[PDB]
Amino acid sequence: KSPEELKGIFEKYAAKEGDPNQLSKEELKLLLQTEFPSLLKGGSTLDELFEELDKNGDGEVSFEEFQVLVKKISQ
Repeated sequence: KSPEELKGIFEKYAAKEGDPNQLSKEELKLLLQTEFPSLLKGGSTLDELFEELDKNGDGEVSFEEFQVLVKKISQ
């Protein structure tokens, strides 16, 4: 992965729902399962993770909010 690849996959997935800039809980779950099947679990539920990421509580994880996911997987 890399910022470019992450943005690419993010956008590619996102595009099927909400808006290319925003991964819905569903689209997020699809991405997560594809890219990070293990890490997505970690020690929390999809709901908890989703909430943690979408701090803004708009309904989707924006590319901005997704940086938290990037940070988590990096760490």
